[PDB]
Amino acid sequence: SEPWFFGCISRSEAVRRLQAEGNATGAFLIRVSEKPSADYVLSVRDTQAVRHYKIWRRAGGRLHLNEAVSFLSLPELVNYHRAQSLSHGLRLAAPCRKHE
Repeated sequence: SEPWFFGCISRSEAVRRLQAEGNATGAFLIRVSEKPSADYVLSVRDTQAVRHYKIWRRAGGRLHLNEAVSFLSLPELVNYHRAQSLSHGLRLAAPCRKHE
């Protein structure tokens, strides 16, 4: 259990990160919303390609990638993502590995 918060990785680094051979499906990372505003985006290799998601906060202390997945905080929000694959093509697992 570890997403690896990285708010300094473009949609390119993440795409090549999750897809990389450092994750056997399930990898997930929490970066910053390069497109959105004051939020965080998560990317998971799922089971092959790279899937991203926008994490909208409840302005106060609660992140939710959807209207059916909200959590006081990020670390907690993920915990549920791992167990429930609802808003996720593949229940999270380990942190997105890279090459360095």
